[PDB]
Amino acid sequence: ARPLNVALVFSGPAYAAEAARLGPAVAAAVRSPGLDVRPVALVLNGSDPRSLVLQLCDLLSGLRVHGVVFEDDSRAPAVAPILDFLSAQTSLPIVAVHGGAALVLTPKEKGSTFLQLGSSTEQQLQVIFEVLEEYDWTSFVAVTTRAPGHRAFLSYIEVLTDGSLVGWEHRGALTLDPGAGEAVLSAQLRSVSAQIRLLFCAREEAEPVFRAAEEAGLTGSGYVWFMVGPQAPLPAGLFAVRSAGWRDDLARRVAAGVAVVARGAQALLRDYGLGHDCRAQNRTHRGESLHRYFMNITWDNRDYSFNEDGFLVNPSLVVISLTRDRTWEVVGSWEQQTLRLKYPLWSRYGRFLQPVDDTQHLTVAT
Amino acid sequence: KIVNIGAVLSTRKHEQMFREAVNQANKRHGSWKIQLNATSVTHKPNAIQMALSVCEDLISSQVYAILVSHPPTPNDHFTPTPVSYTAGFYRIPVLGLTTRMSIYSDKSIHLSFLRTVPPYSHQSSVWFEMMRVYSWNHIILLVSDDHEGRAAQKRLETLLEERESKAEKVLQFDPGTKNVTALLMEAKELEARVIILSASEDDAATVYRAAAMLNMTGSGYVWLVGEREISGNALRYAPDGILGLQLINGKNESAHISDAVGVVAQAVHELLEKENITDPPRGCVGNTNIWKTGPLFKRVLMSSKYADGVTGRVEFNEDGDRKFANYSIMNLQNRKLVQVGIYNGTHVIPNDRKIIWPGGETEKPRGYQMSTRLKIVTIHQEPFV
Repeated sequence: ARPLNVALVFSGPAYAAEAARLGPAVAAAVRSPGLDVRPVALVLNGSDPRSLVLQLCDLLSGLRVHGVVFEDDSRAPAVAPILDFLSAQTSLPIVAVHGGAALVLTPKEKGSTFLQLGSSTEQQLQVIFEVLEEYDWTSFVAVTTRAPGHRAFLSYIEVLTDGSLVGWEHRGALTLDPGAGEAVLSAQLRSVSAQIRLLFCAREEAEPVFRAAEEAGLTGSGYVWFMVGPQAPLPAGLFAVRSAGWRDDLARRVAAGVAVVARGAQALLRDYGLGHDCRAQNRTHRGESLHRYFMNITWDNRDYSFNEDGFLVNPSLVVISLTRDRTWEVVGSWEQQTLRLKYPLWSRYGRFLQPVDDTQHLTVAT
Repeated sequence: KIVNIGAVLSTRKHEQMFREAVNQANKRHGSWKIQLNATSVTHKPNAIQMALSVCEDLISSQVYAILVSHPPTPNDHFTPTPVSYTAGFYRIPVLGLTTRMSIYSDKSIHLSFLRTVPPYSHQSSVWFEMMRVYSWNHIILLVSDDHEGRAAQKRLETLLEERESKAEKVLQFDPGTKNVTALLMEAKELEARVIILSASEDDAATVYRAAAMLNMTGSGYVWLVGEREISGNALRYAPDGILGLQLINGKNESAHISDAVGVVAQAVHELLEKENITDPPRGCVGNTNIWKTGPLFKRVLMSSKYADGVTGRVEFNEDGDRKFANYSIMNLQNRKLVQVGIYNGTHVIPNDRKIIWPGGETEKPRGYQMSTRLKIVTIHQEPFV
């Protein structure tokens, strides 16, 4: 019956109204032997680089927080790295469920135990080919921008394509500079003729790219866009990949976040019967034993595993479908490293990416 | 328009020359509506309240670019980490005066960062050219299990594929270990006799301790080494005739701060020539958004090409690492160090001084040793075998 005062911090006016409501739900959801669940509700101010360390250590000081779950309703992942630094000195685990874990930050600092609930870049390029394997789409191109991390994007796709019995063919690598000009962007985009394209650009960098495609002619008829990367001018023909908890309940999302920090450490009590060193010195000890401790996590019919840096090693997730009425439809599922589709199809049929060549297709009887 | 040039330095006296450098900027140029001011803050010997000082003082003073400095500790990742986080994620460029460690070149973290000194990973760039000219077609790598070591190992291998070479065999250590004698047996049977090290003082301690024990420092052995362990605690049992490397102005804060001021002195004139020139945020709490001019400020920043300062020829480009630096090659004789090699940035320029090889030999050796015995494979075929 070791006490554990888990802390909950939220940013945004939306969670202020429901801060008290999440109390009974989170406390009742998690129940482990010999452990006490005492959630505490807190509200943060702003979502930006700010003097969070002024109050985050202040609340940590004098309280046995043990583990705190980070939540934020912001798309920009500019708060995790600054929160990562304060995690290194305190040697305590912080997990982000929504917003905070927008992107995988690797490699991390020495001794960091900060973990995320998200999808790695490589893991987003392995389900994109799995569904593509059973739906032909042999022809594809790669389009990259000036956004950082583009080097890994080209390297990752090349490794998977080579050494395969299918024998994928590549139509070169396309590089575009949004800051150069509209004439340059359109000419390069239309240089290669293909209805299937791969794009990599920042969330705010996408809009200049879509404008070039509108005047390049690669928006109408049937064209495919794979919105893989960080995150009115939205022509149809876009696809992407996200996590399974794309539309999970707010109460259950926090429950999943609080489960790993609390239940994962219950195995330590099986061995024998902590990290409150902020505003204190002369102690560094070790901070790497935590990673191997937090390996066995399984809930809500899902498998959760983390590596040394920390992200979804077994990312049970789903693939979003084509967006037509500004809605995030989902059509593909991936569990136990096995592909599964709800709309099986052969070649190109009605209402599902009809062929781009009406005068170059034949139906042959034999 | 008030223009503030922030910086974080060590020691009160060093900050005094910062005022002198910024003072000359106003007079050296014909700027009329631009005024430069210097902000001085000392290093806080703890990371928790380190972020409080930069937020409350430097950020609130709307500085234009920040200069960092080496911490008083001999080797710690303490000073440059917090400074590149708070202001770094406001898209405020940070200038690295003494930043040399190879982690801060990823752009996944530390989105905005500029270095006035080439990092340690770039040492492998001149190793290959010196290796190629002096024959040396067979080598062995001894790199420890560190992220910095991986970058150095990758650079050597990523350029050696032109000549179709796999760099023979590569051994990986565990940092902090004290006895690696047993694993050195795999470094004895190979034909090559050229050993390349890239590690820290602690790692190189055990390597140089057992090197003389296993008769590895005698004739016919040549050691190529990293700059960290040439000077330091590893000098106790360093083998003679070591062909090392060093960088000029490696600990000259006064020279580097002058060059950093000169680069931005012309840059600030270029910024006040375009449209939508939104000022960097005022205060640390009031603004909660990324300010308008992002890569445009950096794009002109990594475009300077002039000839000023002692080092001269600054061409900050790509990830933000200096190109064609001035390197030196030295030798160890009777526990005394003398420099014999001079690098001008394009090719190695030797000297008339004798380059005595390890073990007290003069003739130039090669990384090759014939294998006297041969193991032979055969199969059962009736007429032949």
